[PDB]
Amino acid sequence: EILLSNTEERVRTLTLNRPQARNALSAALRDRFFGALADAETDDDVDVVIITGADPVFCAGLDLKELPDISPRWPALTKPVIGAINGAAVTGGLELALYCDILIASENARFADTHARVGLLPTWGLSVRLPQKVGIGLARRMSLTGDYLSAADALRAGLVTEVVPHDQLLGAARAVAASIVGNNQNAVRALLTSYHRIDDAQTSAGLWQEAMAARQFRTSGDDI
Amino acid sequence: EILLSNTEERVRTLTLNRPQARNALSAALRDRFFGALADAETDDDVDVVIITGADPVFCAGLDLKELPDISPRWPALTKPVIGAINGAAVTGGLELALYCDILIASENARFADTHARVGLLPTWGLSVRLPQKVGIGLARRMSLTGDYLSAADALRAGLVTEVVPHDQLLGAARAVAASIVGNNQNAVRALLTSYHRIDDAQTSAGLWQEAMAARQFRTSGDDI
Amino acid sequence: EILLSNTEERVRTLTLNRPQARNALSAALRDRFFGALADAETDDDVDVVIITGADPVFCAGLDLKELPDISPRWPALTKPVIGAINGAAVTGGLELALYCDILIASENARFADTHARVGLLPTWGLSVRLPQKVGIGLARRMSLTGDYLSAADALRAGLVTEVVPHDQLLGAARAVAASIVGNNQNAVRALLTSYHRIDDAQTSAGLWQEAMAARQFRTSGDDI
Amino acid sequence: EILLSNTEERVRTLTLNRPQARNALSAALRDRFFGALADAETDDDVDVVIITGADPVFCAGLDLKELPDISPRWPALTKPVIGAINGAAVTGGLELALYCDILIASENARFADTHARVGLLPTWGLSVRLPQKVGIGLARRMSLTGDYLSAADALRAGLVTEVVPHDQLLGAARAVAASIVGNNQNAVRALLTSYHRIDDAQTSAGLWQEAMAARQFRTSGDDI
Amino acid sequence: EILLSNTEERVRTLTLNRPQARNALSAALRDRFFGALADAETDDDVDVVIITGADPVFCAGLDLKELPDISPRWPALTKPVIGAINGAAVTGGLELALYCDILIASENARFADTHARVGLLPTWGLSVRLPQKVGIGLARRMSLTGDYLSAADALRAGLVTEVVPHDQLLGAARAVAASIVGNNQNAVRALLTSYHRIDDAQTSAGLWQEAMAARQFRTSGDDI
Amino acid sequence: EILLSNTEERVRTLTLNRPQARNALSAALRDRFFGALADAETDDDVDVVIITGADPVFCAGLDLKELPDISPRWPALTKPVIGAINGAAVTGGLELALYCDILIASENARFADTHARVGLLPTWGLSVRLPQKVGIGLARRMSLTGDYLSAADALRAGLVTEVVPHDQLLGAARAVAASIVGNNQNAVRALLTSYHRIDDAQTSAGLWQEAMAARQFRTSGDDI
Ligand SMILES: C[As](C)(=O)[O-]
Ligand SMILES: C[As](C)(=O)[O-]
Ligand SMILES: C[As](C)(=O)[O-]
Ligand SMILES: C[As](C)(=O)[O-]
Ligand SMILES: C[As](C)(=O)[O-]
Ligand SMILES: C[As](C)(=O)[O-]
Ligand SMILES: [Ca+2]
Ligand SMILES: [Ca+2]
Ligand SMILES: [Ca+2]
Ligand SMILES: [Ca+2]
Ligand SMILES: [Ca+2]
Ligand SMILES: [Ca+2]
Ligand SMILES: [Ca+2]
Ligand SMILES: [Ca+2]
Repeated sequence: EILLSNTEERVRTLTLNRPQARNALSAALRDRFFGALADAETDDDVDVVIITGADPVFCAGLDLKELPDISPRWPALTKPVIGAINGAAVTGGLELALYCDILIASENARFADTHARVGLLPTWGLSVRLPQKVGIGLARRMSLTGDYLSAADALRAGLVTEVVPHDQLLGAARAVAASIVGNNQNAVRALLTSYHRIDDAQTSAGLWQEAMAARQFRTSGDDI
Repeated sequence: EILLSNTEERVRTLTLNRPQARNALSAALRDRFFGALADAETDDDVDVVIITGADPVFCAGLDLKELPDISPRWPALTKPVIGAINGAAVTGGLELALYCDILIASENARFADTHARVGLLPTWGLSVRLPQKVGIGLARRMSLTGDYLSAADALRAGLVTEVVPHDQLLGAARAVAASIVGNNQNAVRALLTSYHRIDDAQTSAGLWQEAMAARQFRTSGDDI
Repeated sequence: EILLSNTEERVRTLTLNRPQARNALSAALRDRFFGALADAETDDDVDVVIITGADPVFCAGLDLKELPDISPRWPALTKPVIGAINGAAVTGGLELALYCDILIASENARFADTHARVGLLPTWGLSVRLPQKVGIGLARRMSLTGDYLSAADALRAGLVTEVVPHDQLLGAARAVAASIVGNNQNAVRALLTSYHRIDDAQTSAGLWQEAMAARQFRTSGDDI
Repeated sequence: EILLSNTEERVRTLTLNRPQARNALSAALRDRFFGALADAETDDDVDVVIITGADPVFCAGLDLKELPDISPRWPALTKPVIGAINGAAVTGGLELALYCDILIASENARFADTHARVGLLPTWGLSVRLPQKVGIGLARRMSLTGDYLSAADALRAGLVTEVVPHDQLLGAARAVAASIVGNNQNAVRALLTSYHRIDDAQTSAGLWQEAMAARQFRTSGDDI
Repeated sequence: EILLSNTEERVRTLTLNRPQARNALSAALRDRFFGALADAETDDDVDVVIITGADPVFCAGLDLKELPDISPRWPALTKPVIGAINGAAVTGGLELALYCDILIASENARFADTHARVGLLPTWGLSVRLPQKVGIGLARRMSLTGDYLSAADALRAGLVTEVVPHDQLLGAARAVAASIVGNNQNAVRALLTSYHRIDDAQTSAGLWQEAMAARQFRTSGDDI
Repeated sequence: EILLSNTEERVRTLTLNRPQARNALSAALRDRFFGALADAETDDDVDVVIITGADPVFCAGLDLKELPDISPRWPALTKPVIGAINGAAVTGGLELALYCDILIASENARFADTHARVGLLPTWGLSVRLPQKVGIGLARRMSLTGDYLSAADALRAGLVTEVVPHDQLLGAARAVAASIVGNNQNAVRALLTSYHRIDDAQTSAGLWQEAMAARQFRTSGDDI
């Protein structure tokens, strides 16, 4: 029950479902989520994935209480992942949003990076993909302040493709997924795969640097 | 008559002129267009190029009926190319727009990538330059859906620098070209050349990957 | 008196102060400014730097009258620099703005690149960072025309994070700086340092090309 | 008969067999060779490929008589290709050797790049992979002179891993292939695939530049 | 006693000392070794580090019996590390050798990569640094065969700078370290740091790809 | 007389001629040398350049007595430069050798990097091109020790293509130049230009980092 899954017309929707913990990613939820992404890749009945959260929060981040060296786990996918951001997407949860190919946001969406507030460095690509998707200045402002970015500003900045009234969110994400499903899937997958290969070639160096920064930070922190 | 050309105050305007075929790029029009770009480069009376289409469409893409391994042909230019997008710019036509240094759009402009609809992969840089100029999420949404991007959204996303009423389009493009012509041309050409060299260094890897993806797609398609 | 400095709650504000020369960067002001940035880095009482100009101009650029091979001098910093753009930021002054981590603009702000007007090529990163922060098309339009970009367009394009009424400018910059100061400084500095390392890895090739273009331009200019 | 093929203990040996035309790559031989590489990839009974030529020449290059825009065709492989160089490997034939993962040479081997002699630019990666595998100075010396590199110098320069007496060549290549076959194939293929991905990330930009240089050369040549 | 350490004339020598386990890197030895490298960096009495092993083996690799996700731990150093390779350097031990700035080898030295034999992928940079330091062909031959590279071939290939009689090894390494100590240390450290920054910029993308390949391999292996 | 020049059969030979100062590069000699390279590029009677020194030294480096911020000046050339290394090539002189496309060495040749001995960091590409042309380990050994590399080791390492008896040096360089002159010059220049563009794309980031390291070193040195 901590992860819901639904397959409908070649679209798999994955719903983070720990609303009482604001969909925080416990170890168990991590295992289920990343496992579900991998299963979607290998499932020949799935063309598109939608990820979302049970209201009122998209994902508050990692369950820090429960836990640190937090390795990246988002798998190589050849199928598009649409993030239907229904609420706050914070830190590790902002990183889940940044992994998506396409984002659509409820008016209730908001985005924040609290890594520096809580004294952790990112290891799931925030430091590469946030400046890539909202611009250097805004990424730096977000990360260093830990302030919320509204849905409207996220749209202005290019973080999301659309903002809809809250109750239309999953419909809006399904409509985009249906447009994709209706196109030539050999071409969709080949073109997405290529886009990922073009992007990876540009992000790889950064992701390594991010990893090494996090490691150095953790190690120096063990001067205590 | 399939390509019009006009030189006025050191600005060469090239107009795709097959309006009845929505300015689709036949083999002949390709030869004329790319040939004209090359001639503009070597013509010492030209500082700036404007490309546009006969109404109501900018360019509907390659003439697919007539035709496939479609090699890139846009030449090395040291002079700025302004695209005056007067209508729909689709697929290969969106790639012509993405090659321009600067875009200005009529309110009647719209942009779409139908490669995945029609079962072709891009070979004129769409997969590199679309995410570069409208952002990763929007590029992926466009490519995988094949949906139109409006003139206003194109402006919001950074695809175009300006949107004007339809009848002001060529005037708006000429005004920008005149501002350029009025500056130090040695500096204009040296600075543009450098901008192109800086950009090429970042896009080259991607363009190769795009080419290889297209090739692999074509070859696997010859499992039929 | 040509550079003012003030330290307050772990924020150092540096004010270019030659308003009668529109804060043009003379040799002396360059020495003071870059020297002050370096001192801020080594000063353990400073977490954040704000740069601004005495009204009504942010910085009109280098003092060209007084002067050319103008080497880059902005030092390696591990602390964030917020640019509080109070007025026109032109050419070398636009480059000072482009060096900042975060920009906030008065409604009175405007941005222009007159390098090509005045027959100089950039050597302080404009040709790398302008397309990075406002997009390729707009950067090329700005550089080749030398036209002003308004505060509102700068906000739309992602050049600045915010635009405020003129009298609120320094308050708005101090509020952002205070949010940063209130977070874990070990994390702030480590994350910023990493962001800079990720970015430098992407800009280095471009900056070298910019330098070489400027050099070739200067050398060919000595065919006179 | 223009391409021989043999499968033995999970090793596929492909022999260019037009010895009377010094194994020149006609259109037909190209189709057969590249087709055979692709079939080896998909053949689950093959772990390793050896390529070689019927004596006394490895490959004299493309059949130029018969033919120009010569697109690259070496496919994505996840299996190692050992080149057993039995004689001269010239121009397009040197490029076939440079595509191999591992080279072993007969004492009778020699290598030359005659592209500049014959007025053609490379399109099968010579200009990237020759400096990569023999060093910048030697690559430039080879390409600009068109002089032969001996087997012994090829060994000194790192172009080949070993040089054997002529009659031991295929035995030496089979021994290496047998060592590979005897290791964990899941690991062999995963590690090779990774090596290729690491290398491609470094060569892609170069290969694009090579392609564009060749194109510009061909186009300017059509000023005649 | 599992790691020996000695400081003499501003040179710290670290000796792996589990000769009965062929200096295999247990968890404890890993902690001691990487900890010692970090301490050398911060120790103001040390200019140069020499790493070596108790005879007859340099390092047989990780203690696999004892153990898998084996994260990289070699720290950022601004001081040169000379590897005095006294015997076999295998797999993880070859990676320790590949991390060194400079290698000198006993005649008794040999090098092998058994990752593919033992069904593991590298995570300490072998897949980036082996082709960098011995050339693509030889790296691929080594990795896929798991065959030993002799001291003499290692010298021919550029893996080591020198090969000495066994009893002269540490003297030869101390002589090089003494030459370094005798030069301007501010310059030595600044130049080394720069060399590392130049190299890291080229290896980072590869190291990320290596990490991701290893992860994917481990995850697929958990289909069992 | 400080620079000799000779044109013979489309080969321009430039001889550094301050043998009493071991061909040290004074300001005047720098101006003449770099000026001569530029003139060779524009001279339509020249296909190839040979650089050499009056015996017994190739180039001892910059005239340090006479002088520091030493900017790079080697121009963009589309014609090959062969370095005929007749004696010691030290520091700035090793950098002149590293700029050449092809090197041939007298038995009397030797190479050294004394930057760290004399407390200077390189600004003419040593820190990029030395590891590129002799391998990382040997470059680091050379730079940090300041020890001489013999002609024979230079040949083993790939720094030079050939080593000849002293009296045959210029004949050997002329023979290579004659082979180049005898090939299709349109192809020679196009292929060389491409090789330079492929290489520049890989070295640019490094050269920027080198420049920034040198600058930081000079600036910190002004803590005195
Ligand atoms: C350390 As994390 C998963 O919040 O980037
Ligand atoms: C194959 As096309 C010219 O539409 O990118
Ligand atoms: C030459 As400048 C400091 O205006 O980029
Ligand atoms: C044009 As060719 C196949 O000899 O590189
Ligand atoms: C997994 As390992 C430390 O042998 O590269
Ligand atoms: C500072 As220098 C010309 O010896 O690299
Ligand atoms: Ca299913
Ligand atoms: Ca943007
Ligand atoms: Ca004309
Ligand atoms: Ca203080
Ligand atoms: Ca079979
Ligand atoms: Ca080598
Ligand atoms: Ca001590
Ligand atoms: Ca002449």
